[PDB]
Amino acid sequence: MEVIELNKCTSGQSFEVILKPPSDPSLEEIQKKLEAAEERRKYQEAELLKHLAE
Amino acid sequence: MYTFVVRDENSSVYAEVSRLLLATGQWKRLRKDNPRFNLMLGERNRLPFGRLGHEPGLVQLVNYYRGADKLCRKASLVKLIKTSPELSESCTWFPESYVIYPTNLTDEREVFLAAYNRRREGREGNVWIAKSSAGAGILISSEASELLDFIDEQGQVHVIQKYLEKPLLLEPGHRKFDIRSWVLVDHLYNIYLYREGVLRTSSEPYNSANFQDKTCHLTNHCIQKEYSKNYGRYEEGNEMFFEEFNQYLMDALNTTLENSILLQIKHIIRSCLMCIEPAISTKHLHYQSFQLFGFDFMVDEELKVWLIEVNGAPACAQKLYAELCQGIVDVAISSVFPLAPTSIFIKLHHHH
Amino acid sequence: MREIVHIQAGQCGNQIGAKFWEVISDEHGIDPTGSYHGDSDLQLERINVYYNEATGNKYVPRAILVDLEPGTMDSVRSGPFGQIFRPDNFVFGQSGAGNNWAKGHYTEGAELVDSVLDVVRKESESCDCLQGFQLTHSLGGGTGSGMGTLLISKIREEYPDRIMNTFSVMPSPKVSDTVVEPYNATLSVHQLVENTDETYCIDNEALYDICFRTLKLTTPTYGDLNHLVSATMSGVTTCLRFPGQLNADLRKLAVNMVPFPRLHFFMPGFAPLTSRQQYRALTVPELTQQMFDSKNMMAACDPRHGRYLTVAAIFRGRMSMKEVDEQMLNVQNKNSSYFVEWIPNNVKTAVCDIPPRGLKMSATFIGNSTAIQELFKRISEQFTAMFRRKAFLHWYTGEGMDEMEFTEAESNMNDLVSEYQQYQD
Amino acid sequence: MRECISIHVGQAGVQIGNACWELYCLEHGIQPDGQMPSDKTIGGGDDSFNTFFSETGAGKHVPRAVFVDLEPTVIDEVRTGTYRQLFHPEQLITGKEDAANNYARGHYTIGKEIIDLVLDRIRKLADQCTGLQGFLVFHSFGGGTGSGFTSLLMERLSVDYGKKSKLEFSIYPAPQVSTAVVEPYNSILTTHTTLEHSDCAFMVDNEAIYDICRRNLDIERPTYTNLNRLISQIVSSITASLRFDGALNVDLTEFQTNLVPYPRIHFPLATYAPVISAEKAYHEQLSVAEITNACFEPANQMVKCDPRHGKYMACCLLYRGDVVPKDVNAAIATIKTKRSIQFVDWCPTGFKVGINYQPPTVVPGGDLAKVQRAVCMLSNTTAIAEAWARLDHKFDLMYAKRAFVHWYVGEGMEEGEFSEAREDMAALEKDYEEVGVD
Ligand SMILES: Nc1nc2c(ncn2[C@@H]2O[C@H](COP(=O)(O)OP(=O)(O)OP(=O)(O)O)[C@@H](O)[C@H]2O)c(=O)[nH]1
Ligand SMILES: Nc1ncnc2c1ncn2[C@@H]1O[C@H](COP(=O)(O)OP(=O)(O)CP(=O)(O)O)[C@@H](O)[C@H]1O
Ligand SMILES: Nc1nc2c(ncn2[C@@H]2O[C@H](COP(=O)(O)OP(=O)(O)O)[C@@H](O)[C@H]2O)c(=O)[nH]1
Ligand SMILES: NC(=O)c1ccnc(NC2CC=CC2)c1
Ligand SMILES: [Ca+2]
Ligand SMILES: [Ca+2]
Ligand SMILES: [Ca+2]
Ligand SMILES: [Mg+2]
Ligand SMILES: [Mg+2]
Ligand SMILES: [Mg+2]
Repeated sequence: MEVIELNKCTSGQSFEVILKPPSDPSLEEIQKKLEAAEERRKYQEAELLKHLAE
Repeated sequence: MYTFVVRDENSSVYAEVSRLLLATGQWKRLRKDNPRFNLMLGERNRLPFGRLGHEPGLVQLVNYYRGADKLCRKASLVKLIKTSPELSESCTWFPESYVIYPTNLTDEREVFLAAYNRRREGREGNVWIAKSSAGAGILISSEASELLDFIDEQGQVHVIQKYLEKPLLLEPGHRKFDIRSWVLVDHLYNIYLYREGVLRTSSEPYNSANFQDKTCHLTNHCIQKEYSKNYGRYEEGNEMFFEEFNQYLMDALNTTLENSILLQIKHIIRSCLMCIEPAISTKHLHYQSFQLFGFDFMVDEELKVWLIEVNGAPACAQKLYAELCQGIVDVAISSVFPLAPTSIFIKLHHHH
Repeated sequence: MREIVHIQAGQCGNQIGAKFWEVISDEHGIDPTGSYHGDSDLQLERINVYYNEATGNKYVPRAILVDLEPGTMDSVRSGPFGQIFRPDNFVFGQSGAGNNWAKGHYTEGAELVDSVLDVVRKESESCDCLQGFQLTHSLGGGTGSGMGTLLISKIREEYPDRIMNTFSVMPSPKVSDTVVEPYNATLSVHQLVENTDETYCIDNEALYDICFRTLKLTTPTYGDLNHLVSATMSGVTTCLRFPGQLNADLRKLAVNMVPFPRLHFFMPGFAPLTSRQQYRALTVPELTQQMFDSKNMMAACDPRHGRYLTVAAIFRGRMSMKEVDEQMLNVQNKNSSYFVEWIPNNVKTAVCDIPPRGLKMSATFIGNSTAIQELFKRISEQFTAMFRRKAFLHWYTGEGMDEMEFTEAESNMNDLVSEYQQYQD
Repeated sequence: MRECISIHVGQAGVQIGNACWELYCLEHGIQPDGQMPSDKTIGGGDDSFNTFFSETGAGKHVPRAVFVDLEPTVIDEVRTGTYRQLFHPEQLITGKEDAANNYARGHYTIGKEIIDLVLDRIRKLADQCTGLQGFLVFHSFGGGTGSGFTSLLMERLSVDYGKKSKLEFSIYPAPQVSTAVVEPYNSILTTHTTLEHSDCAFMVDNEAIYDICRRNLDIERPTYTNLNRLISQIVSSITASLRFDGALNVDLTEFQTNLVPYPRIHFPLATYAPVISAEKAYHEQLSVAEITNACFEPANQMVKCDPRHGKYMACCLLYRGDVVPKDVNAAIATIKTKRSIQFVDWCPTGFKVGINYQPPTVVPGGDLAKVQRAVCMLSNTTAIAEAWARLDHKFDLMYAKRAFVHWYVGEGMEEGEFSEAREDMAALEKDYEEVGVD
């Protein structure tokens, strides 16, 4: 049971107590994943229209 | 209309509970994967406790206390007793035990040899037993070399505890035995003891000069019916119930089962369960727990009761399946999901 | 501002859509001339969803009346609320469809489709943000079925990412105009499978049995049958038309209800259904128990013959929402054998404080149930019963169709039955 | 002094943000018009509350926040509500149609066309920060915007603000207050693409806030208003260190340093008490020991789980009110001897404690009662993995049948991103078991 790093100010205080000691995707890649999904939408919508065209 | 699911097809205990629940006409069974259930008869290993108590409006109840493995594992029980101040290392009703890990993997190897060498020096009975939860595999020997060399030949956690060289022997026969007490704990943590116990006896005379033949030293119901030759001679199925056993105690030793044995057992069950209450209690938990326990005891020639182990998924004697299973529904299941005596239990009151 | 575009086609499509605009118009406090006279602001909250706001605070329904003969639409115009519709939104021909899908979809209807779309486009361009379309129509006739699906096929082409929900009346031999209704029905079903997002299946037999058996009407009428559809259509739209903790548009509503693209056919239900013992106060249990009763459903399908994928329920009136949760959780936990266990929480509930005209409280049921396969099975049986002999095909081959197209519609729906079957087990 | 930018994404994020800034104002004595009488430095200053508010030459204290929603209904309330004068129209971003509870729709379809705008509005707040610390991102797991758009915003924030910390406040999906069914998908999708980009995430399970409102506040059926005024108390207590004078948790970095030893396990459990109904006659004020001892009941955890069957990696005690260190240590001792607190062998068994004397502020007319002392305990337990298990199981029940997958594929997402996310979760559940089970 030990109290360390006791800090005090006007609006309170804080301390630490010890009971026992121990024993990314770049900006380019993001645009690609985004545009890749847009490309899969454009193609899936195209297949619908081609179906309706037929 | 209450609903329950069955996740353990091998449980002979709750196979009858399910049969009774359905006989009530008010409990409907569901598929083992349907989450909309009131009561769960869960699996033994890796039961998904984390998924219980999250169905709006449904109050859920499971038949296993999360964390009870601390009490029903060989190496876990020993570590619990020694580390728990409530039980202390100086516990007088639990055999001096030690947890031993095979050398191919803390470990009390050296502490065991110290207490072993002290006994060998003091001419005291130095016969130990090696066992583990991964057994049906047990070795009894008075030499420390054999015991340790036997665990190294395995690969799981073992426990070496003192072998009771002076066990109480029945007559006629001169045979060993153990006691099985079924203790049911409901959601309120009431400790109910089954008024009816059983004694799995040995049909072979006890022989302390030959620990090689383990038919007269082990009292498991499966060993006697396979390797023993006097199975069923004295009693049916190597099982004597509390009525015949109480009559024998009064005739031979001039004492009763209540005063000579039952008091200690009721004390062990209480101390063991009160100890871990603040760790497994479901008092303020989003779900509720209950569990049946199968305590195994030993009785020496001085009428002192020792604790062997605790079984988390124990079986029952053929003759008591009906009475016990019915009580499980009365105080454990219907007590939460009421339906539209002379309790078969003995309540062990305590401070929560 | 999430606006909806309403389309009603053919005799059945318009008489149902007509009364529909009559029922919600009363709920939103709009009179037959388009003037508001309600007592609550909740009536105007989501008012722009089905009504355009004209000059002088006039509210003009955003509906397009379509038909190949002038008779029915003349009735609506002279009807009670006829003067409320936009005079331009009346698009009709004169030949009629002859209860023939081919005429409505290929020959006659084709000559009028572009003009109908010119009005649809005119309404959409004014929508600050279009939610999607809704079509009322029957499937056993010529116009609502033939041209109705033709319109949907062309609305998905021009509005490919917009929701298209329909109220479709399925034909039953018990309430039958012509013997070719199974032909017209089988053909329209494939279009809805392909292009619609939600199709409320309404079987006239169920509507009949409800008026005859339950409501105790000795001799029902299409008018009596349309009252049930009006009150139901009002219900499933209460979510969109009134505020609450819901806050969802058509696309969000469909997302949580259609787990598979082609299985978007629902079974609606309403409660209470009382015969004239009509002033009895109805409790929350009674409301819930009936709502799940098959006799309170309009697909003429036994739900206990299949399984529920998803279920939406909307409760109307000033009641105990605490008591609603308790009761809904009760039906699920008392019949969890008819819900699929691989979709968690597939039963949702919404409350609305505004009750229908003349009811303390009410419930509306929307079931995406595999039991609906029984519907398409009946239609497929009646179709094969005639197509195996080529009976009555000349009415269709004469309009330009071939036997091959029929054989395909036959196999197209048999697949729809096999799909509903692999999910009931 | 260093600034902190708050971002609010989706319906849940925007309303919870509303409940928070309402609370922050009542605490810092800031009125609805933005004026602060106690602030004597006009137009500037590097005070503690300036980490969340900037100041204008006219004396208005403006939050450092950005609300983002793909549909204008929820943010419009903010534009016309009590605290409309605080924000300016730039800080409020609205689309026209939402993401229909669809992760793919909020991440790819709609997100791609508004991301560069949101960044520009955030860059405008960043340019005011002399020393920006990081961002606090409020959102929901189930919402199409809260899930789909947040994961994208995070990926880009990690590009434009590399060295800045990012804290999450995530709403775990709970059926009792939800009408959607595809929330498991969104949750498991957004946690997969956000994991590497969030330094510390506080998960609040609506199910927990729900039962805390029904049980402690006697609300039979609670509204979002009730749920948010409570969640704003927890958040207020978790951020108070950044807004008030102190020495514990003074900048966002000290959160990871104090709570996250391993990066992937950055989900601390939060516990709060007391929670007393204002409609109550009059309650017996709980002492330090009593309120601290409550921090170990599952009843007042932001996520329902069982810590006794996990292992702690860190532990913070934030106190607000009449609390002194002497009484804190006394409570702590008495609890170790009665509770099951198993720390990981590679972490010290201890507690970091902060005390702010100002007691919890309550919203006039709200549901909560004014107390003299209260505490909030942040603890990193392997027991919170129960949450992921629950969620991951539902995900498996639906995905095994590919239910609703077309709605996501239809927005441009690939079916492989499901299994990829799911296998990521399985790795996260595995790291939790490797750290707490024997
Ligand atoms: N605690 C709390 N939870 C909320 C709140 N609003 C929504 N939620 C939860 O958020 C989940 C749904 O996400 P939303 O925030 O509503 O969706 P969204 O972010 O607006 O995204 P969209 O799908 O495009 O509308 C549900 O499970 C709700 O329980 C709120 O104000 N407080
Ligand atoms: N210390 C000891 N002294 C005397 N006998 C002992 C003993 N430890 C075990 N035994 C014997 O071993 C038997 C119990 O073995 P143990 O319980 O360890 O294995 P097990 O768990 O597979 C049997 P069960 O689970 O059915 O009780 C008892 O019949 C007892 O006679
Ligand atoms: N419920 C209901 N069904 C109708 C109504 N009118 C026609 N039907 C059904 O629709 C089918 C006839 O289709 P119809 O509406 O005449 O198609 P149309 O050619 O577009 O006018 C038959 O099966 C009828 O049972 C109506 O007013 N109400
Ligand atoms: N077209 C639909 O699927 C639909 C329409 C209106 N309400 C619905 N369900 C309610 C259940 C709780 C909130 C919404 C569903
Ligand atoms: Ca012509
Ligand atoms: Ca200042
Ligand atoms: Ca980073
Ligand atoms: Mg055993
Ligand atoms: Mg007709
Ligand atoms: Mg939204």
